[PDB]
Amino acid sequence: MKKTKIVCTIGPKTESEEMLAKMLDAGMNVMRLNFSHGDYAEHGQRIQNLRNVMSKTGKTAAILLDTKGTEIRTMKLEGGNDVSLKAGQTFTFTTDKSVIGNSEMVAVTYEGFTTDLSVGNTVLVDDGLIGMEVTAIEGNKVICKVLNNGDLGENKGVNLPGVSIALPALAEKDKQDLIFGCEQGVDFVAASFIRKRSDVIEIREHLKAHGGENIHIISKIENQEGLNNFDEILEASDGIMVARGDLGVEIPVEEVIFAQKMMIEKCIRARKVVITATQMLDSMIKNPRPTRAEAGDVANAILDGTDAVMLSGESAKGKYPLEAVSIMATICERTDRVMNSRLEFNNDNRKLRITEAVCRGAVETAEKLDAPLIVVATQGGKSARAVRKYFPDATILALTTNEKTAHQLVLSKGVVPQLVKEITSTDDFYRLGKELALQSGLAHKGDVVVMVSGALVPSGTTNTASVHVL
Amino acid sequence: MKKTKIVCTIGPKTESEEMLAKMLDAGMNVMRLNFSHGDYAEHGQRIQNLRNVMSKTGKTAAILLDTKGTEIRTMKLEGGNDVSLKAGQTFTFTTDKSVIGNSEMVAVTYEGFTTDLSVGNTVLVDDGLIGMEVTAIEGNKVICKVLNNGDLGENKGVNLPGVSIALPALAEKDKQDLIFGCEQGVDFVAASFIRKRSDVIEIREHLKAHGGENIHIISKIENQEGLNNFDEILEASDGIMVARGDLGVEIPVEEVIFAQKMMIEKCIRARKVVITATQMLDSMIKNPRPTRAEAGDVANAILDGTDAVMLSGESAKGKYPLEAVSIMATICERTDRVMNSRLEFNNDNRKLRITEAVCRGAVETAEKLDAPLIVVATQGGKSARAVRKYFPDATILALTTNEKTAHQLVLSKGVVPQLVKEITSTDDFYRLGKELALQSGLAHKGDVVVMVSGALVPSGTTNTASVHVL
Amino acid sequence: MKKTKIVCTIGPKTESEEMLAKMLDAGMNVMRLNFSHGDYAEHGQRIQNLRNVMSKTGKTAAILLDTKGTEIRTMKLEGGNDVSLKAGQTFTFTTDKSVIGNSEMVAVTYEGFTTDLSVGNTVLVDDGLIGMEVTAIEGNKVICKVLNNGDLGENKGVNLPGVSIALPALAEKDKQDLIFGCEQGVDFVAASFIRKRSDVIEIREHLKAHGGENIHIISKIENQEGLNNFDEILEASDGIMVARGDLGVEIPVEEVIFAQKMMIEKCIRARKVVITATQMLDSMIKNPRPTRAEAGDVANAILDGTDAVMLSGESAKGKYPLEAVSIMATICERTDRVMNSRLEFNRKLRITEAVCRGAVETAEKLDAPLIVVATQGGKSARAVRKYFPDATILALTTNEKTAHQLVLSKGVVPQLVKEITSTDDFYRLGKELALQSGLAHKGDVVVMVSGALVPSGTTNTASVHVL
Amino acid sequence: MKKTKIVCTIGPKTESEEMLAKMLDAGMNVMRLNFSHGDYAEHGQRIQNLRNVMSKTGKTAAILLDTKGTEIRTMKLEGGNDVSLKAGQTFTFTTDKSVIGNSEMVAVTYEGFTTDLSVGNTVLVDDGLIGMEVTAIEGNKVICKVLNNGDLGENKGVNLPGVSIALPALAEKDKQDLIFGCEQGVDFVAASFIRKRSDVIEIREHLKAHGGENIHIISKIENQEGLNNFDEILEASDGIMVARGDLGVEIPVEEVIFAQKMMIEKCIRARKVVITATQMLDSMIKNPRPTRAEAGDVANAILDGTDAVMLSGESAKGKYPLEAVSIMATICERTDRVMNSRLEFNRKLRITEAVCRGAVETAEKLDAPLIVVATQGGKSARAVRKYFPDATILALTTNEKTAHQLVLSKGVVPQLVKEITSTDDFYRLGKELALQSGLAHKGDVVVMVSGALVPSGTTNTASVHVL
Repeated sequence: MKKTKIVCTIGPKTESEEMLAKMLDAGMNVMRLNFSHGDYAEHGQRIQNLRNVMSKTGKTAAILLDTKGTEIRTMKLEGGNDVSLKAGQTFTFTTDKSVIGNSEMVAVTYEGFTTDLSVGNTVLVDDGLIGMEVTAIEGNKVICKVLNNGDLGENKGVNLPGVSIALPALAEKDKQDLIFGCEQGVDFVAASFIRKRSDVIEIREHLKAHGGENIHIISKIENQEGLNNFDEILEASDGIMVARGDLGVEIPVEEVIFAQKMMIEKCIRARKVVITATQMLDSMIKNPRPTRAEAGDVANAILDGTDAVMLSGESAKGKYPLEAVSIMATICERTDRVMNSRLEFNNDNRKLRITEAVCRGAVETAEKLDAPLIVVATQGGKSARAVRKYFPDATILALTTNEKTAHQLVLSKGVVPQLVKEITSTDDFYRLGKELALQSGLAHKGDVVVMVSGALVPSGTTNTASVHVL
Repeated sequence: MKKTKIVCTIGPKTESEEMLAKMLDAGMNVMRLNFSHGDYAEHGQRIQNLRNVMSKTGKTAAILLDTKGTEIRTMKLEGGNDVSLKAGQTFTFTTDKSVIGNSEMVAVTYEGFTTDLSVGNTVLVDDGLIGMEVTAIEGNKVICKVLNNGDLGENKGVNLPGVSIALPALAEKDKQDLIFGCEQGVDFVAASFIRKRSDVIEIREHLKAHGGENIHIISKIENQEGLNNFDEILEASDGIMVARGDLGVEIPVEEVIFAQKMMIEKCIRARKVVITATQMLDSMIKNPRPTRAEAGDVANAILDGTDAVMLSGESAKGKYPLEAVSIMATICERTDRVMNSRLEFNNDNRKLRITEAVCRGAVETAEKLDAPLIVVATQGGKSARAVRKYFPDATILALTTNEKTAHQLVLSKGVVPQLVKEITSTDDFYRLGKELALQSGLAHKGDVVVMVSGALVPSGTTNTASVHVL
Repeated sequence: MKKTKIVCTIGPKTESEEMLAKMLDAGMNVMRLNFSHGDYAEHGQRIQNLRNVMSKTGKTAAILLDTKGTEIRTMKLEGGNDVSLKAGQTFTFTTDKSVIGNSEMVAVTYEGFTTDLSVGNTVLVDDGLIGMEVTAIEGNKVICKVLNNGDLGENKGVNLPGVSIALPALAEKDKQDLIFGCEQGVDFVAASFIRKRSDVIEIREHLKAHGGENIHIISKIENQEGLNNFDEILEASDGIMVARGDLGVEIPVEEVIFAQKMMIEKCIRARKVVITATQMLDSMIKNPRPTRAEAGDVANAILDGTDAVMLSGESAKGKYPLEAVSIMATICERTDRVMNSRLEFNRKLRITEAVCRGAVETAEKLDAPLIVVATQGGKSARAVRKYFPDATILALTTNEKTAHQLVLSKGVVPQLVKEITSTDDFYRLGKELALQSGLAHKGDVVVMVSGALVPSGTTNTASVHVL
Repeated sequence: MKKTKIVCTIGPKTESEEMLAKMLDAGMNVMRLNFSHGDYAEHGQRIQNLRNVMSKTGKTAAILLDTKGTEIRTMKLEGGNDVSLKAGQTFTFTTDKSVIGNSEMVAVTYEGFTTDLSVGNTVLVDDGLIGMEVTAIEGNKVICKVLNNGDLGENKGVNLPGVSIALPALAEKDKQDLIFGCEQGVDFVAASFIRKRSDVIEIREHLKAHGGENIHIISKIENQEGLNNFDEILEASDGIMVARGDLGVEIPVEEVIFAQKMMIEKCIRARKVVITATQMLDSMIKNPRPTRAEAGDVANAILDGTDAVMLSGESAKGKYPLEAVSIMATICERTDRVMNSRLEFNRKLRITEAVCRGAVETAEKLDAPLIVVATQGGKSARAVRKYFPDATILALTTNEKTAHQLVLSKGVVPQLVKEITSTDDFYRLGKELALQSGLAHKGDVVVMVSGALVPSGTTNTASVHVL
């Protein structure tokens, strides 16, 4: 079976209980709700449909709420008509949202546009189709010189590479959506356009105010500012979503693949989930099979070491959602099959030298004894994520009494969570883990299993490794 | 400077001496002539233009002739009009080339169509857009059942995965083109649609009949048959071109990226050049910059270990040839920069244990002494290709008296060839190599260089490694 | 503190309770009783004296009974006088024990002498001083030609290298001595002149028949036959004593140091205790300090990897017994100090080796001063010791015999405990006793090794705790 | 064939040409002349006899001159009679060489005795048999308290461990003996009782002043002061002789074996020859075979990595000189056989070490029986030997002094050649001589190491050839 996990964005074609059951059969592990669209009734109904399928089938899945976030965009044009911009011309942006634009000027949604920019900065419009350079800033207007020919339409994205943008983390709509997430008991929140660590902290404080302290925050890295502040963002987050397509608008095109590899590697070292997203199998919105290029790009993200890959439009609004999940699962299985363990220590936190020494040792022992299974006891999921860091060949069966942890571990590479009533002692954990190893069908009589847990320590440390024959 | 080499297909927009000089400045190393188009006068003029630029500037480059090759294609339709094929319908192919097709039947160019196929085989038309299954074969007709809906146009490619096709290696036009290559003294021949080792042997015998015995044959792997026979094809060839897009028509889409990685790895182990080709920066035929996906795919082929990457339409007929070469060179430099040496022995030929032990040792010694340069003496190029196998950080300065070898080494990763008058002894090689190391500007006073050669042995063995301070 | 263990042969000068207490303070770990001499009353009194000291002081030690065994020796000469043998002369051995010898003939103690020998075999007399070659065998006489000049005295050792000797494993005296060992509850039996596997099995069956099935057998390798059959002897034994001096009589002198190194390495690999013995500090029988050569020889046996070193006459009858133990302990501590772990890796014991090797590797990566093992039969403690950990091994057991036997294993500190009811209870108790032992302090890492939900004989669990 | 080299001290029983030829056949590589005894006529005749044998047979050997050096000794007693010293008594040393000693006072040979000592220092007499402590120093007398009982005889060694002795490096006799060494063109000088770096420099300057600048200096480490200054002594020397017996008198006995191991390892790392000496096979002065202990001690010094082992009285005056060399060669061959290469890696010599280490690694990956080196001063041959190659080193040189000196280096077979005009000529000639040597045959791989377009002192080229 595959180890890499699949996040599927759910929309009208895939929201039914029948479709969700088939999505899970095809390899879906996590349902993404994109709050860029839909009202609370639709999203609530999607949550309920998945939970009904989970209850009926006994399958497990996680729910991830994805925030709309905040960006800069152009606004309206005369008669809604495109205007042709000529390289070398003057063109002006204004913060006055009432102004209707034309070939000479257009309004933007961000009032700080004049504050954050400076003469000489470069302004990008419509996913970097049109580049301009600021030549003057006066009152509510940013005067620019156009660099390349291009056609301007309405409501196009604006990108400011090399500039810090003082946009708040959460709009009012994002705050209400987060409260909805806490009321619904979602497992993850993915935050769009995370630019700096204070953005993550301000989401964390909102969730803690509404009973979501146990919800994991996945920061979406989508622009140059987020990439520059990656290390502080990761430290403050529970995980990362690499949004390759958005990032490629703002950084040099030859850097994008190295930004992805660097972010994935740091997430693995931090024992924090990483999702690779955007431009995965987009061609399958319209086509029943993907391109060679798409399949290769996905497989290379898996070889980079991603925990999970994500479908967006392919599953939300596309014509071939089940085909997209099936082929994605096929790529996952084909690629996972040829990956090896990474038994280097990679330990940077002295406070976790014990956990890392024991978990690394447990994977090395599993591999030398051909153990098909590592059984972990976990309360918060740390021990399972600490084992996964070394990319074991063995499947990780994670036993927990914490329902939230069981759901969240669905996103971690090669982890099979199992909710259990209780574990009263180390010896009881061995007894139960051997029974459930056999019941899971992931191991059989005579197989070696390695069992990992914390003994006479509180949650957050793993200090014990034990080898059993089933 | 980059190490990965760039093959550029030259066409009307890039054939002038002025353009060729700018192509070389931008990072072009090898000129590809695609004999699918153009007459002998055009190709002869392109060869002469490059050689004039080489003589005037003293820059070096190689010339690669790419054969049209042999394939199966459909033919004409009624009124030249597309017909819509419906899944589950009957559809017939005929070998009678005079028949004009319609929604029920079409002719194919291959007379062996009825011989090589069998009931139950799958037939693919137009880069696998329409799939069919053979239901009967009678006389000159292959009767099929259509599997998916699709529109059929005229002159579309036919693919027969899981079938061996008895097509000759060379058409009559290919034979004349090869003779032209020998008369022009081209450095490489790239052979399209190589299916088995006998195809390579039959090209080798044609070249040896026209004074082209020293021309290197690059086999193009473009279909399932060539991939299945890869090992025998490589053994008979001097190098490989991985044509990813063509291969993806016939094998499962999740296998393509592993076919590429496997072929590249085997070429490296065999000390034979490998080119990664097709679907590289195709978007730049129309756009002045490539996509994130394209840049990532190219970089991953370099991290796989390709000697060279190839531009096709981007340089031959596209609107932004110099932009395409520039960004390709930028991706090469960015990616080469972070690759490490591969100091594993990987020696499978007992007849070359000495060459591999000395060359591997020389790279290890270069890396431990921070030598920026490995100077190799070579007659046929083997010693330079044997050093390159270990991906040295150092540049390889390859000294030779053989003009053909000097040109061919332009395609090998990280090799800078230099034609010299003579080398009369090992000590004379050290004297000259130190002078030329300094003259090349690749090393300076006080730098360590490692110098590799064959002493008291004939061509084809490398047995000596020597460490000098400039 | 040293890790290598010291075996001391106890005799008249070292048998008092006062002396035994000082021997233990000086570094004695195991008492050897040499049953070549002394009666049951003397040996019983030495056992009683040591157990009194152990009870009074709470110090621990092991008791090893060393059998006399059987050998071939010449017998009496006319008027007790030496005779000079001339190279090239005829000389005859007879099995008739009544014959009084002379320059032409002497009797031997072994009746099978005529049976086991053949024309052309080599006979060695008096630690190989006189060599001869068999030229004929007739009735009860082995007729020989003398090879080198020498003087023959009375009661000299006879060696037949390259010949198998059909001497029983145990003489009747050895059988009675082993029964005494069982009566006394000794921890080890060292069997002299082990020649082959059947010898070990005969001892194992004899001990089992007299309630000594838990007594460990240390096979003494002293001759060429024992060395040739080493692999099967080790497999049947619980440990080995390398008797270098005796072995040097029968094999080429340049081979002796490699026989020692080979036997030690194989004992380590088998997780079986090995003692290096004979010619250790012999000069200290008469001198208050040893020679340079003796100190180097002892240190090299430790660097070879021996669990223990052994004093013979130096401690049993010598004039400087306490000095000999003190300098031996000093050599042990100086040499143990600079030795490193050996972390290189029976399909039946792949689990035990994987866990114990991993435990030592983890201990060293975390600078753990202590590995705490739970053990019933001592296997788990011996499995950890195989990798020469820097850390001390605190071995917790409820088995009194095991606690004593682990005294001989390198770097092992045994501690008898009332019980261990669960894996978590083992961690609780092991951390308490780690602190109580003074071998580790608050904040130190300890690695704790045990068998969970498996019977004795397998070690499957490793756990890391901060004290 | 063995790789470890054998130094033999030549005396009356081994000085004849007939004996020397048999010594070389038995495995002697280097002749030691001990200038503690004998006059220039005797030593000159031994040199002449060896060079005659070398000329007649074509065998090669090196000549090492060993200086007497300077030490402190007691002097005469009244009537030549021993006196018994009682622990706790007063006992006085005087620098007045005319005083005849008794149970209360004795003279010493060293006039600086009162200068170098201080109240509280320790004085050792007769190989440390009698210890004393300085209680006062007045004029020409050092007043002491005796620590242990002992009998004092005449002319006994005095040791002052933990004190620096201001004895000159060379006595006047040593200076004349070194001039003799220069006259005779000896290959090595071994300097007794080297205490510090200035001693080595004084010898180096003395040899340079008498045409001996090409003579290699082997510093003898025999006491505590020399051992403390070892690093600077090695740096100034061409090699080291580890005199274990003498060193055992002044440092704690458990340290001697580690001083040996440390000095050998540092000599290897410095690419400088090391000799292990004293207490090697001493029992063979009287016996036709050595002891188990002696054989093991010699083998462990070889496993430590010594270039050479040395016979003293065993070859100079003993009753079994040929037997001693034969068994020593047997130990060498048996021990060298099982040793492995050490392929682990001065910024000025990074190139030489990278090429020579690589050459040994390549030789072993291709099963090359032979590494052929071109050398002027011997550095390149010694640089390859540092990695303990399995292959024999055939060292081609035009320097006669170098050819002789390489006889002392482990596993090196030197061969004098007329000339080497180029790198390609070196390969041509080396392949011919590889075949002629009988050390390699048609189809064998050889690795050939040399300096190309660099002066002496750097090795930069490695080349692989099939014979």
